Amino acid sequence: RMAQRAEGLATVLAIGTAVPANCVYQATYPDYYFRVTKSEHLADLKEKFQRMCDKSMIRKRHMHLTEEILIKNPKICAHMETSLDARHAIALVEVPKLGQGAAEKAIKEWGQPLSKITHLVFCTTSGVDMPGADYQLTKLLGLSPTVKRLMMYQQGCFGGATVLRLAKDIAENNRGARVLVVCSEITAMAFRGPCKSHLDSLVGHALFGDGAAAAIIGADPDQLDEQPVFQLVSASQTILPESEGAIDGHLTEAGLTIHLLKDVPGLISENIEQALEDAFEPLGIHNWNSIFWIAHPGGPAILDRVEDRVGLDKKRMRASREVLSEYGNMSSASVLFVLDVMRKSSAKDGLATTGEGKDWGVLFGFGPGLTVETLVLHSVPV
Amino acid sequence: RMAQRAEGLATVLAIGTAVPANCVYQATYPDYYFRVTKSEHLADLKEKFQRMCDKSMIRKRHMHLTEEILIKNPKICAHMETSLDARHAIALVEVPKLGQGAAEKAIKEWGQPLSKITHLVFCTTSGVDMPGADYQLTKLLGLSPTVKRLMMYQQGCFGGATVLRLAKDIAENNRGARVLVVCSEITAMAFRGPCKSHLDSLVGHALFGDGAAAAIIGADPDQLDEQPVFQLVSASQTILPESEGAIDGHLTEAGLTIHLLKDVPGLISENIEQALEDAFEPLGIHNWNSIFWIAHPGGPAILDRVEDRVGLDKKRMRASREVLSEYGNMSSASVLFVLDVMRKSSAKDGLATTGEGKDWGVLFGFGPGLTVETLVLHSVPVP
Ligand SMILES: CC(C)(COP(=O)(O)OP(=O)(O)OC[C@H]1O[C@@H](n2cnc3c(N)ncnc32)[C@H](O)[C@@H]1OP(=O)(O)O)[C@@H](O)C(=O)NCCC(=O)NCCS
Ligand SMILES: CC(C)(COP(=O)(O)OP(=O)(O)OC[C@H]1O[C@@H](n2cnc3c(N)ncnc32)[C@H](O)[C@@H]1OP(=O)(O)O)[C@@H](O)C(=O)NCCC(=O)NCCS
Ligand SMILES: O=C1C[C@@H](c2ccc(O)c(O)c2)Oc2cc(O)cc(O)c21
Ligand SMILES: O=C1C[C@@H](c2ccc(O)c(O)c2)Oc2cc(O)cc(O)c21
Repeated sequence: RMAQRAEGLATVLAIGTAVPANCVYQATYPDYYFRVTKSEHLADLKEKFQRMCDKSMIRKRHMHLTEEILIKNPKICAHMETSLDARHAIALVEVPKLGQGAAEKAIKEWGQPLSKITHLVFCTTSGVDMPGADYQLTKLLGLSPTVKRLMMYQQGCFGGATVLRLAKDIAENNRGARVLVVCSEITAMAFRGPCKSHLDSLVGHALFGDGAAAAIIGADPDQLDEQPVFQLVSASQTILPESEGAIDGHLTEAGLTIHLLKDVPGLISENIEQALEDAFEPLGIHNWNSIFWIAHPGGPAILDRVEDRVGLDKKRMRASREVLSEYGNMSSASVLFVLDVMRKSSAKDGLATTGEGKDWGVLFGFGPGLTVETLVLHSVPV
Repeated sequence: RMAQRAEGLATVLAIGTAVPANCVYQATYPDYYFRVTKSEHLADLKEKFQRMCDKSMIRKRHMHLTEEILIKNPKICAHMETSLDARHAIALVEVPKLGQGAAEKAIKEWGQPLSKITHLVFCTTSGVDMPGADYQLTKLLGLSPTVKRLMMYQQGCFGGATVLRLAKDIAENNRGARVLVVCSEITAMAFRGPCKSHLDSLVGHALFGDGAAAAIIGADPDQLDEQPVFQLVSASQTILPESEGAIDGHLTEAGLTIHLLKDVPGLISENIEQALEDAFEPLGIHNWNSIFWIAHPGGPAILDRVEDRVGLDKKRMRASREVLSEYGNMSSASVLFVLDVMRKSSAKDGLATTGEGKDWGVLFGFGPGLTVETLVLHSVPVP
């Protein structure tokens, strides 16, 4: 046992990302969306959608779904028609394929042979199948058949935090263990026509985009061969009081359907300081401007209300807001995009650490429950 | 870090199980199945199904699905009609509820307060939802809102092995950590009428039953308060060569569909010796009759072919075959039923350990990939 376990902290050794090539600009999206769903006669609905897109703080999203795919699948353009099989035909292929894109880039940065990967954690909100996307990606990359797999299906936007909590325990309990984590999301599971009865669906079509992110996680990194980017210090999870039904996601005959309440920004902002204190008081840290921030960019209102309630300088949420701006909400993938933006912008602006010159960092995932996942991170020098 | 980690091996401290009260005897099942699915005109198919049930070595299965629910959901009795929403309406409620049945029993055996549960791992092959069955069970039991949850959806028959591998890393890496693992399966997601084009579906309807199992796992058990049942020593996983497509499961508009190939018993039995060697060589163990066996009772053919290829005395597979006989194939839940049957029958037969008087044990999960999961277990003494 004592020799079978690793000594040091789980560490991010590499981060890769990938998006579908197809790029849709938010400025023109209300016109595109109402046109391709043949709903331009719903003028009030379109005006309401225009206001959502205008306040979204999203410049662009990447989307596998094109007009050509939508023309060949009219049932996906309707609001609530039988479409799961046509959606699965796309997503069961594209999720592992996008995850392969991200995984290759993480593996290239890491630079070790594929044989060294002992574990794979695959996380999606975008379809389910047996064998899983974990199997499909093992085959796509040529991992060892003895790779130990965890397939995290139907996770939602805290899935990015969940895979790091998982990778943490695996890497730290297994000497030599190197964990590939991959989060991959394709909105083709959820894309539908607008309807006046489901205004929360409209909000989802303003925010959700496609992407995948991959990291290599290991404890006791090699001095010459491996380059630490972040350390994973602790992982917590909580269900917020009075939050029942705030975020529901159903996999139906009509595909993936979302049920968002307007209260979500309020519920998270009202509970975030208790989450900070439970994570940081044991480390004697109390100044929320003295830590770097990896906040799941769920939407501008979440970031705004957390920033306001906690008292953050605008710089703290910059990396989260860049991911929201450049990619939208990519569910489980987003927080790894934020981590990657933060370490790259920190090096480019010649700061002292991978976390904007600070030592300690917080990573937040938010999703159904309502669930808040809190990870304490530690930066490494540049 | 050296402070936040536990010292000893992840240990099973309690096991509870639960099944739907509705009990379907296999002897009469061909008549029930062909009748409730209004398929009595398919005489050849029914004769083939009669032979499958007769060779199944299953005496009974528990099924949430009753005739009354089938009459109110005709689309589920068809082979391949749009039915996912009706299936989900049953399974998204009954999976957590059956898991709560098993979890309550494990928690009663354990005897510690619910507040001591730090982590929950929920596994199913029976429907998906957000929030998950993990959330629903947290609510049903009244676990702490700070419980750290892993929701293992669409896992298949190796899920029972997977949750123990997960609990092992969590319990050993987190001082004080007590992990509730729950596997819960409801065949309402998969139940359908027979079709001459899908004979593997027929095999499923002969073997799969409903059930849930729960265990409490922790490292460094408390000397006065907690009594170990098994230790989790190692966990391995492999994709068998030349096995692509052997076991597929699709969640469709028509519910969960299975795609089994006849080679499955062959593929597993041909690779099991290498899996035993990879797990036990490092411990210097070579005699497969000197260890206790927790084999996923996927079907009589898998147990028969492994027993023959490995050279096992009939005694080794007794606990696996009892679970098959008394419950059928309960997917991810089955191996925990087998662990529970082994420790209970070992105490009843006044044997020296929880593993039929042996010290070392092997637990196998099998499922899509084709994936074989191999855990080394260690028994504990029995007074
Ligand atoms: C939608 C959003 C991007 C812009 O809205 P905003 O900054 O609050 O500005 P407004 O109040 O002008 O809202 C614009 C429109 O969206 C509507 N809206 C916002 N959230 C909504 C919700 N959950 N359900 C329904 N409508 C909603 C408003 O009613 C308004 O419609 P109207 O102008 O026709 O009355 C912002 O509300 C947001 O960040 N919310 C989503 C956060 C969230 O729930 N994330 C989920 C992660 S799973
Ligand atoms: C189903 C089972 C109980 C039948 O008993 P058996 O000893 O194989 O007996 P038989 O070979 O006579 O099988 C009975 C019938 O089932 C058919 N059958 C068996 N496996 C089949 C499969 N995978 N697909 C289609 N038909 C199958 C046989 O061809 C035969 O049809 P017939 O009687 O008209 O000739 C047995 O095959 C079994 O245990 N299967 C292994 C379990 C499995 O593959 N899945 C595990 C769950 S993941
Ligand atoms: O309902 C959903 C949609 C889902 C999603 C799917 C595919 C994507 O590419 C994507 O960006 C998002 O995201 C969700 C995330 C949640 O936290 C809750 C949900 O209900 C949903
Ligand atoms: O397709 C399936 C069915 C599934 C199952 C669901 C619900 C139950 O109660 C149950 O006992 C089984 O079991 C499977 C197990 C597998 O390993 C693969 C599958 O495709 C399936």
